[PDB]
Amino acid sequence: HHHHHHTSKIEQPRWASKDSAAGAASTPDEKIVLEFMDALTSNDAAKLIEYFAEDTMFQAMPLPPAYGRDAVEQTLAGLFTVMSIDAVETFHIGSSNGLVYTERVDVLRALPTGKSYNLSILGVFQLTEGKITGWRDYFDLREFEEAVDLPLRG
Amino acid sequence: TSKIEQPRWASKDSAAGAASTPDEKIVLEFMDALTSNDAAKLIEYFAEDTMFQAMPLPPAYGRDAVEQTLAGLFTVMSIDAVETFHIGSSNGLVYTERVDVLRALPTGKSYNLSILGVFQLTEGKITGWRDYFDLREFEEAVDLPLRG
Ligand SMILES: OC[C@@]1(c2ccccc2)CCN(Cc2ccccc2)C1
Ligand SMILES: OC[C@@]1(c2ccccc2)CCN(Cc2ccccc2)C1
Ligand code: NA
Ligand code: NA
Ligand code: NA
Repeated sequence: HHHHHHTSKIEQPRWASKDSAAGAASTPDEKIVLEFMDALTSNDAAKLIEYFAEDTMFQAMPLPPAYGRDAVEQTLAGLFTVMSIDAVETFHIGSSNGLVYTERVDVLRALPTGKSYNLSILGVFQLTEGKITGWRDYFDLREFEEAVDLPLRG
Repeated sequence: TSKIEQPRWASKDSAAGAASTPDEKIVLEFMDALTSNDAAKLIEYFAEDTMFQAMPLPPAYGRDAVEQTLAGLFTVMSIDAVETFHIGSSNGLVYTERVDVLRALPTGKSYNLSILGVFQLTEGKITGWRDYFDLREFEEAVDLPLRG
């Protein structure tokens, strides 16, 4: 898809489905999640938190989880203090039992160093009545930190 | 090993960890087979046109490379247990949110590693398997580097 950020470029993985529909939404829950992926490039925790239920949680799995909407917003705002989401490409999206799975590459740029990295992520979303009750992203933190020279554990 | 606790964030939908399709059933059977630590048993599940990647490490393409890459992991690690909290699927992809209890043979240490994986199935055979997780957290937990 077009990322409207000319300094970024995402290559198609050899293993990624070529089908137009592979990363296209087939259900209402998948559509809301792709809408949320599109919103991530705002880098605005106060806009993004509107997608979440009060009883919710967030975890970038190499780092500790945040429970409840206030903590999720605070945690997302903290990440946006040091990183910009420049682009998101979702190669595969699927869903079952109220969970949505996204296999993606996020182009992330470390604001303190100016360096960016194309990060392989597999994430899961739990939705209750169209609102996010859980979001967990799985990926390797070290390879990101080393590419952008930004340790994130503390 | 001791019982693997359900995470606080796990779904309480009683079907979340159950297979709903024949492909999901195959993937759960494959998860059961992992504790064999036996690449020759595991490769029976794979198509000739296939791939495997533990995402922090380089991929293996084709059934022969996949078997040899899994056998190589088994030279240093035992899979002592696998607990699949969530399984779902769409469009021939099966997703598994899991904890794998992995033990490093050189150190004897074990860690309950959080993993999200995707499997591609064609005609009941695995044509792709990619696991996403934090490699450093595992390496530091069991005192076993896997990426120099
Ligand atoms: O794009 C959404 C994520 C994100 C990135 C940047 C700012 C907010 C949110 C959530 C988890 N994802 C992985 C990640 C977390 C922490 C550090 C590095 C990677 C990326
Ligand atoms: O349990 C199946 C996996 C596995 C583990 C151990 C031996 C063979 C296979 C497949 C890759 N998975 C990710 C992984 C790779 C290397 C180190 C830690 C995690 C785990
Ligand atoms: Na689709
Ligand atoms: Na299920
Ligand atoms: Na589905």
